Amino acid sequence: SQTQGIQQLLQAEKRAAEKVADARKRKARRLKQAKEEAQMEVEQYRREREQEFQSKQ
Amino acid sequence: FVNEVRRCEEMDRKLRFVEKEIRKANIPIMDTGENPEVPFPRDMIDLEANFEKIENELKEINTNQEALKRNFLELTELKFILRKT
Amino acid sequence: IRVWFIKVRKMKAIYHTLNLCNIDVTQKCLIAEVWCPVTDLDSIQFALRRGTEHSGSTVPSILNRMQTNQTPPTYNKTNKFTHGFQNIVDAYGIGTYRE
Amino acid sequence: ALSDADVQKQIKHMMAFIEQEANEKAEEIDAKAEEEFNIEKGRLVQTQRLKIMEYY
Amino acid sequence: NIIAAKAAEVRANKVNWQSYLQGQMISAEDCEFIQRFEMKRSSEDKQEMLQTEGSQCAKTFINLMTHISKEQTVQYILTMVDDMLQENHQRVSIFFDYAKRSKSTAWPYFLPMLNRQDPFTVHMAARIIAKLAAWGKELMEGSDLNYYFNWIKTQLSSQYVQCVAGCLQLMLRVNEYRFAWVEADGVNCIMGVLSNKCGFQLQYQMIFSIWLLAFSPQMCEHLRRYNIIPVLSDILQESVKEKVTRIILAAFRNFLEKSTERETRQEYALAMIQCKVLKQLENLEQQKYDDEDISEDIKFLLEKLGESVQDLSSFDEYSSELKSGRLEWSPVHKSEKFWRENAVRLNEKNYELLKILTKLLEVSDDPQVLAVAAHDVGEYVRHYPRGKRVIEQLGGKQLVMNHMHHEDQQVRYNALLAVQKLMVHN
Repeated sequence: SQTQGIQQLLQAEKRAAEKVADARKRKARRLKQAKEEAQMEVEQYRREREQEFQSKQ
Repeated sequence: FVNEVRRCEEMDRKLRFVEKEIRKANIPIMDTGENPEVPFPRDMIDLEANFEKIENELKEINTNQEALKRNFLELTELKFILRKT
Repeated sequence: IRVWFIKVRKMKAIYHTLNLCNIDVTQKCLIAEVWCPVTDLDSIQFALRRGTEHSGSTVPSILNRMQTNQTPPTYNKTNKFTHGFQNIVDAYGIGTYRE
Repeated sequence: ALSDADVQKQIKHMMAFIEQEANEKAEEIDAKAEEEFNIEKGRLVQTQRLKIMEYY
Repeated sequence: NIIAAKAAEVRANKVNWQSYLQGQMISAEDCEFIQRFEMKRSSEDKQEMLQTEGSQCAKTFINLMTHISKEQTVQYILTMVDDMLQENHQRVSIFFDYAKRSKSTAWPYFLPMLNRQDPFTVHMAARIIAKLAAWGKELMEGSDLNYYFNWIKTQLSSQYVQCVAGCLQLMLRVNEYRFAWVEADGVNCIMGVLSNKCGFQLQYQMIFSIWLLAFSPQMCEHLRRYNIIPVLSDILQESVKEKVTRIILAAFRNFLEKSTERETRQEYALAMIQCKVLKQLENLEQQKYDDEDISEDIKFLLEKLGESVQDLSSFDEYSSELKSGRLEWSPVHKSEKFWRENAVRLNEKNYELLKILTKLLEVSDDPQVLAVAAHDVGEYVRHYPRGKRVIEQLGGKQLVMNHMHHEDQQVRYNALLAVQKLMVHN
């Protein structure tokens, strides 16, 4: 009866706050993770390019 | 919702002005009727926008024609000057 | 001119009735409580359905019975030969409910 | 009653609303996160690429 | 919602799978699988489901539902099995129903389905399809779906339409394959569903799909060759559903934030030309909404359209069009600033542009350009009476007097306005 009139609001508010906070912390971790994975691929390129330096020599 | 309130107000004022204009035009109304013909679109807003533009150029031509008769008074003065020798 | 006259009249009237509502905190459905004759509520239901067809948005537009202690207003169904006497009797005031 | 069934079908209607707009905003927020990830990764990988170019 | 009611009535009854516990007709070994971890709510069961690795999930159930020809029970069995796929927050994550031994089970098994849109085959196939956009797998052959009738059948015509439309909304997530399918003729199919009249929800999800496409600047350049934005403004005008407006506002924001080249991205002015949406934005300004994103977006729209009008506020483009005879309803023609200040620029050497307009009066009979020229001359004389004297030397007053009798009545009134401007001190 009158009880749905606040349950509507509470469910919507939870569904909004949870995903907003999720995105904030996700970006916070993801910036760092992007740096480290980029560096990992970078050093892999270093290794294989040392290999074709040797082949070229 | 006072935004809807005072836009209702300004359409009212514009309609009052054109009503005064028509009273000066002494053109009677006919009252065709068909009382239920009020629809529910947002097109009413730009329709009355077109109408307020319309009587804006009515005001423009009003000032133009009164200034034009102002000039024409000196024009008649000039032709009277031409008449005398 | 006259059609737009009556149009704008109806517009300000309905906007005034919209002011006469309860804006929920954010619920997109307005909530109101209106006296309705017990002999026309089905006509009101038909009007609500008409609102549904004339604005197709799968909107229910529900009207529900509820009871209160507040005093209802009094109404009289007059006609051509009964309206003048109703004006005469009501010029002196209005009595309690079901008088 | 008739009004009782109206109340119950209202309950399912507002649950349907809740899930609709809630899923909507969820995808909105997730998408925004995706583009911010894309731009940040682009910046950092660009700096790494530059340093690679000078070394090579 | 067909799918919602179908799932609800599915949840009201459980199949007697135990009768075929070791029957190859129905789940000789998968019955023991579904017996295990019946408490699917428990996260311990979630993280121990990977112990199977998919040797039964999506490896024994696969090519076994087709074996069960009895539709009445296999529908319930498959949907109960893939209810896990239905919720699937991260319980799949990186394809926990792995079955790495053969990749035929994982990606390309969708081909036999996409048929029988009534025993839930097509909806289940769509759900299986929708497991790579935001998941740890990728379909090698994008043409095996992009030219398939699982979306060409729903392009016409009906809850299934918006159900598969939502699945397609889930599809458009990453530019790599979005661009690939945009290079196909499916763009024209999107245009076709734009043109036909259908439900408001279908249009809504379609504008959301346009939002999904908006993320790629090069795709925006590709689609710039169409008149989609006029259609966007039209649908904004005709309907107001308080989220379609949000999506359209965000779409314009993303269009004009991804402006790789403003010189070719003329939408900033073309949207204005094909529809004066700024009045709609002003109207939306008056209403306060609980979403601050809307206020930020409308502010961004207002300011960027402001410097759009500033970009269109120039004198050299007007002169270039004057030489070419193109006399439209340009913003400079309605620009009060232009007439107030840059009218001195129109005092050229020999007034060649004004002379060209004078020639256009007697050669061009087009009502529109004549109205533009008449108003321009009227403003020019309004801001430079000696120019009016030069016009009277050229005899242009009698020329406009000839033009008052043109077959286009509004052109007669425009020439009348120009004449009225000519009558100061005259």
